[PDB]
Amino acid sequence: QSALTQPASVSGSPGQSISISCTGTSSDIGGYKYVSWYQQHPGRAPKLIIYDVIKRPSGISDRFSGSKSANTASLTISGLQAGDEASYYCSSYTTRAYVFGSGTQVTVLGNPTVTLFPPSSEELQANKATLVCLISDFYPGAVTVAWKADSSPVKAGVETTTPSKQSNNKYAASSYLSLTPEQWKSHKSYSCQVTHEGSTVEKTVAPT
Amino acid sequence: QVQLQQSGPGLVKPSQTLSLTCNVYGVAISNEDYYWTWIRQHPGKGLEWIGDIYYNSGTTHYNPSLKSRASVSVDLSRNQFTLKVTSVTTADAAVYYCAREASTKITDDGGAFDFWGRGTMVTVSSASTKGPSVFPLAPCLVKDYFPEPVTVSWNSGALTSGVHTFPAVLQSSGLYSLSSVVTVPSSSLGTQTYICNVNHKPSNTKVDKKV
Repeated sequence: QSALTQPASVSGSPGQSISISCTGTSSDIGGYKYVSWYQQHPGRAPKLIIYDVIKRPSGISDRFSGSKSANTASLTISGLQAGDEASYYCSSYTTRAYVFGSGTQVTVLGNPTVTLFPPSSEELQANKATLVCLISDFYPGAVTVAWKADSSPVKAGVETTTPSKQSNNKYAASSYLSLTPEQWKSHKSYSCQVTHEGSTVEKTVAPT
Repeated sequence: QVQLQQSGPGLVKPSQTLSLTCNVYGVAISNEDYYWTWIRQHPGKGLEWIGDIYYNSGTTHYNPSLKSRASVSVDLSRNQFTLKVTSVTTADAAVYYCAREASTKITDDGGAFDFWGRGTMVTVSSASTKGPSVFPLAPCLVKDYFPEPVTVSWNSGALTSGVHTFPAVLQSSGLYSLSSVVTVPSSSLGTQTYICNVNHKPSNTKVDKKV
């Protein structure tokens, strides 16, 4: 099955124009004018943005444009803005079958953001305490979320989800410290440390 | 003008049959300008065309990587079409979308997938569904559910700030937890009611928790 090749990632700053390539053969892109493009935000259904190479369906703004040259089709986004950060897929008719491209992640370049929420009265009433460390808005995607409590590295109950090739949201990450009661009232735990290529944000937040 | 509404279980046991349904509104499935497609997406991967049906086509049009395990049925009086995958394996876990594919022989949206269902996430596991316990964060996090996903809203969509919902975390017990963060005026707290609406479709559980 001869597929459609897209770059894994493309980035630009707000207001710029960017282009996404989609390379097939003469039996798909080059054989037919029935190339289309789709936008997909994380955790949401794809959305048609271009069809018949160059045409916009209803509701799609003129910042999206399509073209093709020989066996490669291109999606151009003008006036990049934060809402354009998303995955983009091309598709083509072939011989009858359809094929999607491998997908391109568009990053709009616009200090990791760390948000700490300590265990609440309702949780602790329910014999369960959870430390909520939520990080967002960092690029590139590699971040290391470590934990400490009592100035002491603790890892008994640490669950961590960071972006990977096999995740939907590549710009946010989560980490929780679940644990038995009174370990939060034992002392002024805790601190959530997050490393991001030399950018170490250790946020200490202690409930009492 | 068209809407596709998907249904079907979010949890299938291994070796059993996945059955997903797509109710079409705005065009008859017998309309010969359109093909009816199923597409799937593994976690973090790209879109994979599974196959399509065409009302006057009895031929099997399937992605050969499916290895002939998927078929389709149509309920015309319900204007509905259903994907069945037999003897499912862990590799069948994915989000499944139904979509309308306009024929190349028509101008409007010709050759493209111009309307999409909202998707159904399918987990293949022998573990049993568990509805969540939702915890208000005074003055919100959803804990100990299986399988994914959960959706969270506030005051039935009438609250939209910021808002971001963060990835779930998986515990050693095999259950998930997550949270979605929001902020509101500090003066309008003790008087206005804040209800979080958590929908865990796999357990068909909806829970509204006053905060």
